[PDB]
Amino acid sequence: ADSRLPNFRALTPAQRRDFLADACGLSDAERALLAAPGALPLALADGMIENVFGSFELPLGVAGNFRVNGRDVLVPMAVEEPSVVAAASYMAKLAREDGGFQTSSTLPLMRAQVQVLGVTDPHGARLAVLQARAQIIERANSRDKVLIGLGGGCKDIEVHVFPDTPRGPMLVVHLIVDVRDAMGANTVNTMAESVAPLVEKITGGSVRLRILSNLADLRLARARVRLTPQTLATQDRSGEEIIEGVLDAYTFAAIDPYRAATHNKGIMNGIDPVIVATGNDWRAVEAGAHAYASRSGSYTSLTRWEKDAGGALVGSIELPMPVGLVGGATKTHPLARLALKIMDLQSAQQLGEIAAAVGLAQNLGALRALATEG
Amino acid sequence: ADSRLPNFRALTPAQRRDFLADACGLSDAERALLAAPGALPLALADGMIENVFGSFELPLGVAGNFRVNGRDVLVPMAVEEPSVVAAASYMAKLAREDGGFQTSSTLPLMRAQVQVLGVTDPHGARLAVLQARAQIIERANSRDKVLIGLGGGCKDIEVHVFPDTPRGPMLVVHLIVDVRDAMGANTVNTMAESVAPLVEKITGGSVRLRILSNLADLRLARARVRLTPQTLATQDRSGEEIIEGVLDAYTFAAIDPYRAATHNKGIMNGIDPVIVATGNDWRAVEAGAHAYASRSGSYTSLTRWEKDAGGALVGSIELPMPVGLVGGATKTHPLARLALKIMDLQSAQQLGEIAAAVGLAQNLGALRALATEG
Repeated sequence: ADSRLPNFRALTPAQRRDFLADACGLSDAERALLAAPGALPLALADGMIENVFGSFELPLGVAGNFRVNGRDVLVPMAVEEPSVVAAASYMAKLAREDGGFQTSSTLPLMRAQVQVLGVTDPHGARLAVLQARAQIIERANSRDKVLIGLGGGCKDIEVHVFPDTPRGPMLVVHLIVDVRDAMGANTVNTMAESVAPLVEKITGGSVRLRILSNLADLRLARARVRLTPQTLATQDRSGEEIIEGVLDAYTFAAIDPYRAATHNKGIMNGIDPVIVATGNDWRAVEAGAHAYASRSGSYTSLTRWEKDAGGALVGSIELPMPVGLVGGATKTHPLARLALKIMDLQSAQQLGEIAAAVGLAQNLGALRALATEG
Repeated sequence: ADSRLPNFRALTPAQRRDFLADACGLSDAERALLAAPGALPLALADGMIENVFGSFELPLGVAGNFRVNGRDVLVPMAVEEPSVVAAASYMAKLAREDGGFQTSSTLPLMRAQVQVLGVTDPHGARLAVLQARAQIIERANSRDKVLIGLGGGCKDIEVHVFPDTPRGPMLVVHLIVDVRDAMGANTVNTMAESVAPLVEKITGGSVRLRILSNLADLRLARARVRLTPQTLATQDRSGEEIIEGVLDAYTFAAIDPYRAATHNKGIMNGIDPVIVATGNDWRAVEAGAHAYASRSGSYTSLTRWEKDAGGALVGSIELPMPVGLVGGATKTHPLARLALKIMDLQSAQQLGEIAAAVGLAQNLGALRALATEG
């Protein structure tokens, strides 16, 4: 596995495709899928969304040089904006000098909210629900033996109480569900529906919404990169000076929401195209990322940029990453399946980690460029 | 202009395309563009982003029944998720009973940030900059006579001071620029570069970042809808009961960020596909929307749902809407140009208003469904 892309700026799209096909060991059928338009026939698209009358193409590029937890990975990106793919590739190249990106993940835990109205003693009812947690978990897991056998399923519950609202008290049960390699929305929505009668019995209330939370802060991807001054040095600027410029740009985003919005937008320039190319739901990843960015009480940067004790630049990111390898468009779209093969993905967690590293690299590309522009 | 889509569930994609082509008076060439895949030849895609090796298709559907400020509009949506296009169409149908959606916009004002370091008297330097505002505005406008002649250009400046940061004091000049029908990023970035030497002279400091803000809170789209109880009544439920359920769901999103993230995600299910189909930058619209959602100190709902004095349900939305009709992918992508024709757009402002109405309708579809699910 080798993600270096020698001379890709000079190759034609056909030559880039043949190189990738060779590098990833794509079959002759998969190579054909890419060499002609229409990999998603309208008959397939017609079953994906409603009122289909055609298809809409995004350019599909590949970012090179990425290395994550010691393994090279080629990264397909479906996006319309110039500079994005080249900046990701270049920052990944610089990151190779320290051995690449280092990533980790929490378990793939999604929240399902069960909203209960009509309970006049919600704090006491919360204790009753928590006392019955084992029964509620068993009820949540009773319909999905396949997920259970994989090691997934509902693992825990939380209860949150909003005692004073314009609509009366609300008690909200969260089912915490390990969804393995799925995005998980339909799985956790169904579990929420399954536990509603039991929650109504325990609380005496009336269940209304039964729905996942897109603030997927129990399903986090993490990525870290370190670049020495010599790695960052250019003909015109020392690496030391570039590092100080990156730190000035980062602190600006940390203290000013007007800058943080642009700073985080740059991150999603890297993340969203990977999400789109793998057939995943880019609205869910956007909502989770930007909502997480405001968890402190102010909308701020999703990344951190620092200097370690020896003076090297260190970047880090932590953000919700609800993505899947199965289900939805990732199953039906022939090119989405091809994207997973190009990336050689083993789990949704791994896809989330690679995406977080691409977002971190994209952020660096923007900060480094903005700080070295004359 | 008529946006009703009779029997579209029963038609094939080819029949839907021929209907739309007839309804919008599409040319025979435009009809051909839609009837075969590959409306974006790789040679065109190769000039849009880097390392192009192919293209990636999204399903392209049309949401029907939308009526905005008294004018019917057909709405193309590029997205991968089921239920989205049908829910938007259905809620637009219900909105027709009150005459459709009512929308408005601010002027198309974008912020460019000019970050100044090294100023030890930033509050005093801010007064010096504000005193020189006329000179700075004239300097910002000196290179873009075409934009000026259209009525655009830099109209005002603000100065914000961060006197105590881990990197020293920062003084940030905002150029407030009317960008007419462009998204505006490259226009305002260039103006920021043009005023940097003058800002350095006035302040004695050193300009670092010169870059637009994606928190485009001076470029707002607004949309409102009203639905009576009889309009919302179903076979199984009174309109009165459905309205109370929508209000319960809305208040949940207003007080709980875990719900607000899902609630706002549903809005972007409506907005982003329009943005993608018109060749616009969906990361910019996402960043602006979700950052605006946290402006109060908590991440909360972008919409408001209320009951008016007679008992009708009233929904409203206000959010940044940086979009364009010219430049970027909206010029190069043949289907993006076709999307603008289908929508018959007269200004970027109008596109922003239609998108905000689609987001409001999409939100209602989710709240109404979640509240009427048994």
